Amino acid sequence: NTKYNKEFLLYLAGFVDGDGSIIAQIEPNQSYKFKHRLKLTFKVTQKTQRRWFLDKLVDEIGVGYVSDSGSVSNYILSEIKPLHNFLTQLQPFLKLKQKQANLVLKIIEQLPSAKESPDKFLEVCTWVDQIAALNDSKTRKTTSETVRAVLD
Amino acid sequence: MNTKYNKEFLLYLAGFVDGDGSIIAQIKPNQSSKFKHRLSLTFQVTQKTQRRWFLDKLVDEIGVGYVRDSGSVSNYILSEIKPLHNFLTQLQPFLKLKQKQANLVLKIIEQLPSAKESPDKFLEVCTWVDQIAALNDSKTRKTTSETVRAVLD
DNA sequence: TTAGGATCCTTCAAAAAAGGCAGA
DNA sequence: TCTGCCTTTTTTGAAGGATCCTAA
Ligand SMILES: [Ca+2]
Ligand SMILES: [Ca+2]
Ligand SMILES: [Ca+2]
Ligand SMILES: [Ca+2]
Repeated sequence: NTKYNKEFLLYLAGFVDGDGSIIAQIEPNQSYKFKHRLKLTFKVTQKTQRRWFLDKLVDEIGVGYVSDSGSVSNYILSEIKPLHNFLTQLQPFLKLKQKQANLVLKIIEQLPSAKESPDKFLEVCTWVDQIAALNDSKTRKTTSETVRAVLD
Repeated sequence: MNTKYNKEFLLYLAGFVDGDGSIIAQIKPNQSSKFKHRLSLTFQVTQKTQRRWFLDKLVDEIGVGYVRDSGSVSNYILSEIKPLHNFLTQLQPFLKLKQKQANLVLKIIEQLPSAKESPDKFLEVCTWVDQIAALNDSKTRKTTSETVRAVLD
């Protein structure tokens, strides 16, 4: 649990509200208890020419990594505990993505509980729906309703 | 007077501008201006129109400028020279990606009065416009300092 | 089984220009 | 002439997913 400087968080919140994404996904997979897994991602995208900015972000946040897809690169943070700490500190300063951040926090806090109960897993999937609705979602496939086929 | 902007607003806004903003300098052909071209300087923030309220708030906070809709997106735009200069002066220290463009815009604005008085000074200021376009992800630019250099006629 | 990572696609939502008009 | 508003176009640079892999 790093603590960040306020001036860094203020600037970063603005940058994330611009070029960032707070992403929650339900991924079908037969080896998981409820035939699906939850994936939570904080991402910041930038033309690879400016990957240096993302590399600096790695250093400054102190966790995560940068992946180059050719034309653009992405800073990525997915590991649950660091993501929780980071978003806890970022969230107060967000204006466009605040609600997404807080839903990701609520999801993370319920994960242990969602592992034990299909009712509970479903409910957490509905919060994933809400995050997608808050985002500019356009290619989504798997939703809580797909899962609700734990009806069975 | 020049509006004084608050620190936490400038810090957040600097991040947001490095994200979705644009600092733009243009040379616009126009036969009714002294050297057949007008310099135009713009600070712009783009956002999908469902989030226009965020751009509308910028008009309130910055206290000048306007919002325009186009297709599915809207833009906050500030091009009025004196307020733009005051705003970018205060924003520039917190910029990380667009700091150089901000500082070039400030330099150009400072030189406008004497740009309007010699071909060679006008040309030089135009090369500063070239430098901003280079720093930006320029892709549709037409009129450059070389276009101007047709003051040669 | 579970979590994190790898690799890629889909579709814009931005960016960064290009222009034009009409009053003072 | 000037300047400050207006209005469109072009081409991405982002966003926001999708899905396979494998060590733990
Ligand atoms: Ca954005
Ligand atoms: Ca939406
Ligand atoms: Ca950007
Ligand atoms: Ca460039």
